[PDB]
Amino acid sequence: MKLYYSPGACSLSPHIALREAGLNFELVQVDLASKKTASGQDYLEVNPAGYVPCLQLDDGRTLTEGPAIVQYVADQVPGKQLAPANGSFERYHLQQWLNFISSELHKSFSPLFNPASSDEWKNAVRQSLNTRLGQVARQLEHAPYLLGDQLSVADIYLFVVLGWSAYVNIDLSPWPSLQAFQGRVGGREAVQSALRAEGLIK
Amino acid sequence: MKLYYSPGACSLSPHIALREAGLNFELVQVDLASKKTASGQDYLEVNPAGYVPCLQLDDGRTLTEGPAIVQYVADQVPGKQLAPANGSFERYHLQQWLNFISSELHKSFSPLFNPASSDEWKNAVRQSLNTRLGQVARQLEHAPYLLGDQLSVADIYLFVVLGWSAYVNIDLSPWPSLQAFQGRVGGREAVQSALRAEGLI
Ligand SMILES: N[C@@H](CCC(=O)N[C@@H](CS)C(=O)NCC(=O)O)C(=O)O
Ligand SMILES: N[C@@H](CCC(=O)N[C@@H](CS)C(=O)NCC(=O)O)C(=O)O
Ligand SMILES: N[C@@H](CCC(=O)N[C@@H](CS)C(=O)NCC(=O)O)C(=O)O
Repeated sequence: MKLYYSPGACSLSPHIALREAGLNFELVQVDLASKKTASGQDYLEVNPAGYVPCLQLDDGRTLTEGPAIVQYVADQVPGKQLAPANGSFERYHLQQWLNFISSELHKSFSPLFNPASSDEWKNAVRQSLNTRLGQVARQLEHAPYLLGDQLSVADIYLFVVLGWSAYVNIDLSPWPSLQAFQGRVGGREAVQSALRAEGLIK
Repeated sequence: MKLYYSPGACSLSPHIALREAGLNFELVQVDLASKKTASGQDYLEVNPAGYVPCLQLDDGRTLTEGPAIVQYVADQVPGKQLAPANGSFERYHLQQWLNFISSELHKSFSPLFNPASSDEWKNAVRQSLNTRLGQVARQLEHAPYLLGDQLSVADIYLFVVLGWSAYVNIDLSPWPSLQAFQGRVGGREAVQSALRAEGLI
């Protein structure tokens, strides 16, 4: 199982999930600049959309889109409840959160990270991110995790997006519950191993 | 169940999936302006996010995000195969497409619908669509649906999304495979029923 990734990108979510699940995997760095995998092969042959993450099973099948990959990873180790059982209400609830993070949070940072982005665009999204983040913050005051007391891949995904905040000057102090969450998820060794592994910390 | 929708919006996807699954439901329009259901109720009480769709089970429980809602709907009548079986690779492959349409297509269209967005904003996102729409078009070139021969909820979501390409002047003639897809999904009774019901006459 190979994970095409880039240090610090959204691919850190499935990365952490892989460590949390304890599967067999290999991190394959993709040059987002040149679009070549570690082997210097054209990544677009793997993901024509050109982005990461991308999971590649040893048999050759690939899977893209963070939310899809982390659910596949989770379903490999049901014992470690990183996703409610399929068919159960909480599974659709997990899928609800995963999409929310993807559509309503992740994509709202993308314009910030891009220089070409006009301020009259980078601001139109910061406002939104403020609104969305407040919603998440309130969800995290109730219980420790998104789905309650049980951690899921949604939390890992969210944890990752919350990490870019600092890079784009987004303050999370307004929401203490978000900070308590970050310290709570970042406190897991799988999480620390991934940060260390991506050269993000240490 | 109740489906909080708005005519033509992306709530049209779960609406079609509902009819396709042969599941009966009640439509509850939501004034995306006032954020009040058709009963005056404050929609932000239902969805703090303020957007449709929102599926409310008979339980009284609720669900948001198109991709989740349509997967719940699909799994209710597996006999209709609106989604590959859970635990099957193609099910994750389906979710791959649902997240793609949501973040790589649906949210690209959002800006093109807002007037309070810089003129340069729409330009950038218009190329993204051309890039992504090109990949989807290529997907449906040698196969009728996103996952092959069997129509899934992913195709329904895509159908609704492309339907907006008119209101935003995104000619699809460059992508005949998309015009075919559109003409294909659009001819389904469940589709035309949802249109008629949403008053899209
Ligand atoms: N919809 C995709 C988005 C993936 C994505 O945006 N990946 C970024 C990294 S965070 C990327 O590699 N973009 C291509 C690039 O920057 O060249 C998903 O949820 O997985
Ligand atoms: N009813 C429209 C299509 C529906 C539509 O306009 N959807 C809009 C908002 S209701 C949309 O693309 N929303 C994307 C977004 O807000 O992100 C038509 O077919 O003429
Ligand atoms: N992330 C949501 C997107 C839903 C969405 O953007 N809905 C639009 C219409 S298609 C909306 O209701 N926007 C709020 C408004 O128009 O007031 C999902 O995947 O379901």
